[PDB]
Amino acid sequence: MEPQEERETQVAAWLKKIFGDHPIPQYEVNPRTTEILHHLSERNRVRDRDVYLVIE
Amino acid sequence: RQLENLVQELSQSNMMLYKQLEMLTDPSVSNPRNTIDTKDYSTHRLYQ
Repeated sequence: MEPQEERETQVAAWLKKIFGDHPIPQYEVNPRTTEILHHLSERNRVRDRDVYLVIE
Repeated sequence: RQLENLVQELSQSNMMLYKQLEMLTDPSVSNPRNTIDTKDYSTHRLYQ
């Protein structure tokens, strides 16, 4: 069970991975916003790894 | 010298019959068919 601190840490690590040169707007610090994007990032890494495998 | 000529010819025959054996005994495929080969990385990506 990843706590909200580790959740927000992985969100912060994922923000610079996704945006990169794009600016990062600020989010309201609540468990809902932190919770929803975690599953999106978790499946995005999976599908991007799979598509890496398909491309190679 | 006359015997040495036939010695050279028979040695030539022996080497040209030596050179044919290794071509028919090459383990290119190295049950391998049942398992997934690590060289066949397409199947590995499929499993991953």
